[PDB]
Amino acid sequence: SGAIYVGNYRVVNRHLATHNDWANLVWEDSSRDLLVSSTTAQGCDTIARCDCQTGVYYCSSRRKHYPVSFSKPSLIFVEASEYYPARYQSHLMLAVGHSEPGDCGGILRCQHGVVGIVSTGGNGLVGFADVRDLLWLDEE
Ligand SMILES: CSc1ccccc1CC(=O)N1CCC[C@H](CF)C1
Ligand SMILES: [Zn+2]
Repeated sequence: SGAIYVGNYRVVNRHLATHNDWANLVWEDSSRDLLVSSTTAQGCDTIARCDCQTGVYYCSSRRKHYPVSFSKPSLIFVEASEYYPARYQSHLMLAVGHSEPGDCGGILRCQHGVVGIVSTGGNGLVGFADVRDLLWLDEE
């Protein structure tokens, strides 16, 4: 679990969104595994606006932050889970990093701010849903 709190927005994995998220919905995209809801309180996270490919992510199943090298956002085949069917998830970045279902939500960050959230993984893989192109998160 986990979210990004930027301005009056809460960014979460779409597959982990709550009823309150859906009842206060700003934007969602199943192909990206992302959902954004509105908040009453202002958040403290800042979004990175860059092309970094190195950063640090939080892994809840290890209680640790790990430095990683990650690929550029791409259209990457993701195996069927109880959450989605075979398909191609867009805007996804991969790194070598131990993950588990319950790690989705953990933040990936670089020197500029928050880059994305954990979304997928596998036998020493972890994939992150990028948020750096969502420029509107910085306003309103
Ligand atoms: C960190 S997720 C993970 C890690 C190790 C192994 C398996 C997973 C689960 C996983 O990959 N998915 C279930 C959640 C939704 C994802 C979007 F298509 C796909
Ligand atoms: Zn950066």
